[PDB]
This record gives sequence, structure tokens and C-alpha cells, in this order.
Amino acid sequence: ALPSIQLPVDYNNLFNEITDFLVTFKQDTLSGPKYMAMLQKVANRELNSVIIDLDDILQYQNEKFLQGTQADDLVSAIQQNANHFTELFCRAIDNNMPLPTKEIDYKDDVLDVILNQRRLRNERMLSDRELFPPNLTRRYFLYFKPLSQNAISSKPLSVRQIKGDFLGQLITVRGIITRVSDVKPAVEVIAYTCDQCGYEVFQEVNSRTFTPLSECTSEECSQNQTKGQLFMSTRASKFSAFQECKIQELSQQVPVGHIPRSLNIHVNGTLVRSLSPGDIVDVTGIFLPAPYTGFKALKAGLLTETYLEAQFVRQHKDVEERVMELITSGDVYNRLAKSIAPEIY
Amino acid sequence: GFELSKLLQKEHQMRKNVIKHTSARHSRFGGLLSIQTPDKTRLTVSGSQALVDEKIALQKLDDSKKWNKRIIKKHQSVAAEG
Amino acid sequence: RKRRPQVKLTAEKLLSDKGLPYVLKNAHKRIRISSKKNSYDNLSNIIQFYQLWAHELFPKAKFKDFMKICQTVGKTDPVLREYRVSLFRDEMGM
Ligand SMILES: [Zn+2]
Repeated sequence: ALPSIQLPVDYNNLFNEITDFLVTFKQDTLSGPKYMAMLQKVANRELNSVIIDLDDILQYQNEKFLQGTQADDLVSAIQQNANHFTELFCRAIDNNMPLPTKEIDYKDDVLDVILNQRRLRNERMLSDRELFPPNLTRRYFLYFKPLSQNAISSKPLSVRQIKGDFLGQLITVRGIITRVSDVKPAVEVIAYTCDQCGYEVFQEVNSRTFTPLSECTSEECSQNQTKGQLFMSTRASKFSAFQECKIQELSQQVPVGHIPRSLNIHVNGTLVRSLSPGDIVDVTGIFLPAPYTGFKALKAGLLTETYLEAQFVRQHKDVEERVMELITSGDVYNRLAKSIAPEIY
Repeated sequence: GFELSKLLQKEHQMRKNVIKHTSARHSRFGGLLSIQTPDKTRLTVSGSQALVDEKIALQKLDDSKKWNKRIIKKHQSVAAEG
Repeated sequence: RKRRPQVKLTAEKLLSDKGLPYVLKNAHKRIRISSKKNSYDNLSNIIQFYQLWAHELFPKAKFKDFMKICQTVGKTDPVLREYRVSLFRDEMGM
């Protein structure tokens, strides 16, 4: 049914490498660990975007080589499968979350009050005279930045050069964005409340569709086996700013006699709304497939679409002293007339 | 018409007592209330009229259950005789 | 295949800490009958504490159904009967 194979990549050693890199690395080339300072700013609610740079990881493993030890080629493991490594980095950040150093403003956070009441539930029920998904408590959106000037993610590719072998890998594309949709909320954790037992349940979303829960699966609700009806709450649900846009192949990249192809780019979190229509941009993102559900997946079969989950977006595109230099040049009218369109006389 | 006017007055009073319980806003206007006993617990009810008064909220918590006890019936065996 | 018995109001359920000892501990503290209040508020205050006790004890049944199953268990279970005579005997002993 499901035969097993062996691969020469160890996730436990790579997780140890990540959790040592988060507390070890510091960038002194510009002139305490800087990523720990960024996670401290996350704990102080200063910033919502965490950008892991692969050039920093390559310099960290080069520094490990300078110390004499050898790494497990972490940046190649990021470039091969970035989707699992996103959650791995999120769990590494959650394992090394700093304590807040400022005012918490506890009245604004409803999920803190809910989890406080659930810990009260857990201590009361287990007094005897994971509780929450990790994406619910995450207030940070993780992104990746590719290596440069140091290697497939460094090399920019056209839309036509992206093939089926590039699924799962961090790729970089050059293109003009044709259509940008409106900013829409996409769910990640749905909270259901039981009207009888007074408990909650969280259901995680990792697909384009999801099904709701009708009855509560709580221990107290099922011990007396009352059939309490679950009610969806949007207040305690986890949301993300999702936007789908279409990127087009540049006409210089199109071969002679072909029609350019379009690719779907999905942006989530704090990277939303930076994309603009008619803008030539570089997009580095995780190239993931988009599977169907139900009858469409049964009829289309193995033939599956794809999309791009963007991680980093790069735009391709004294003044008064130059204005005074143009003044002292003299004849601004004739110079600005004859300088414009130099092919005519 | 005299008895009709009295029946409409009785119906008006009963309709007023019914629309006391009726929510002023619409159905999708979601209001969630967490009640606690002095034994510390959280029970959630969904309503707008039940937000303010305790008795309507407790009547909701009684009415939200979908388990009904058996009530045995005589099945009206008088109709079996002629 | 016997998978599960559906739960009913039992003798071990009334004799727990959350049950009739809860009633003896907190009913005189919670229940207040006053002549200044009208009879609707007094009767609803009588119903309210017992309804919260029923929703903590046996939440599967409705409250009138809860009183019916308490009547059935009080007619049936002998442990509940000797507990009920033990309460009366303990209070007349003092
Ligand atoms: Zn429940």
C-alpha cells in the first residue's frame, strides 16, 4: 500500500542546526544575535514579517567551515523542499520565543483569554480530587529571501522555463503582473464552540476547501454523550490576507512563434498588496501544486494545476543641486527640446 | 364584534409578550454570551435578547438540547370501540 | 457488538462531590426567598440554582426530563433511599 524508502537527509540534525543557527548567528560585516533581536521585536509586537535570508545561512555554514566543522547543507535542503522547512522554522522560532519586554495590552487579545480559560479547564478537569494548534498562536508571517552574489533560486527564470521538476522548490521568476485580485481573508484555524459543554475545538485548514464540524469532540461533551451542536466563531479564528494575481511571461523571454503563458501567484500575510498590475517584478516563491477536492480531483485525475506561494518580491524599477546645474548650464528650453527624441532632426 | 375586539386585545397582549423575547436585530447579527456559575465555568449561548437577561439565556440553554425523554401514550383506545 | 452503554442518572452520580452534597453545601447559601420580590422572581430563583446544578450534573437531559428521571431514580435506587434517610437521621440527631 505505502512502501517505505530511505533518504540521506536527517530532519532532526537539520532542526538542531536551525535552532543553533537562530541563537548563534550574528552579522558583523555591516558595522548579540540579530535574529534573536527580530524575534524579540515579534514578542514586543514591533514587526509582523520575519524574513530568513539564505545568504545568511550560506555565510553561517561558511563560518562553520572556518571553525572546522561541517554542516548538513542546510541551504540546499531549503531550496529542495521549502514547504516543510517553513513549518520547521516556525516551530524553531516557537521553541525559542523570547519573553515580552513591554506592555502586553492583554485586553486586545481574545485568544490569550480563551487559552487562559482552556488552561483553567485543563487544570480543573485533571485535578482529580497539543491543546492548541501552533498556527493559532503565531502572530508572525514567515518569508524566505534567496541567496545572491555567491544557486538555482539565485538564477532568475522565465515562466516558460519553469517545469514540472521545479515543484516544491524555491524558484525565482521575472514577469509582468496582469491581474491583481482584491485582498481577501483566508482561514488557517477555524474555532468552533459547543453550546452545551462550553468548550472549543480548532480545525486547521491547509487546502482550498474544508468541511465544518457538526458535533463537538470534547471529552466532557462525549463523556455524558450529549449531542451539542458546534457553532463557528470568526472572532477566535485565525486569518491571513490572501491575494491571487497572475504573472505573465515577458515578451523577450517568449520564443519566436509562441504565445506567453500565465502563472498564478498567491501572496499571504504581510506581503499582500505590494503586487501591482502592469509592473515588471521578480518573484521568489515556493512552487507548490494546487490539488482539487472531490469530483474534480476524481475526473481530472493525475493532471493537476500549480501556483506560486511568493516569499520575496523585488521591483525592477541632491535633486535641487542638479536643477541648479541645469540652470547654470544655460538654455534649458533648447536643451530639453533637442535632448528629447534624438532620432529626429 | 365585541368578543372579537376582546380576542384581538388578548392576541395583542400575547403577541407583545412573544416579541419581548424576539431579537430586535436580524438573525445573522451574531451575539455570543458566556455565563458563569459561582462554580467557575464558561457556558456559551447565541442570541441578542439573551444577552441582557439571565432567564431567556437559561431558557435557551434548556432548549438547545436535542435529547427528549420518552412520554408513553395510551394511543386513544376509545376509538377502537364502536 | 457491545460498544457503549448510554448514560443515565445513576446511584454513583448522585453520591459524587458534584451532586446532592453540593446541594447540602450550597443550597442554603444560594436560595433566597424574599417577600419584597414578586412570586415570579422567587420561583425563577428557585428554578435557577437547580437548573445550573442539573446542567453541571446531567447535561444530556432537559430540566423537566431531569426532574422526571430524578423521580424515577428516587422511586428505584435503594442507595439513594438510605442516603435520604441518613440525611434526616443526621439532622434529627443534632
Ligand atoms: Zn460539547
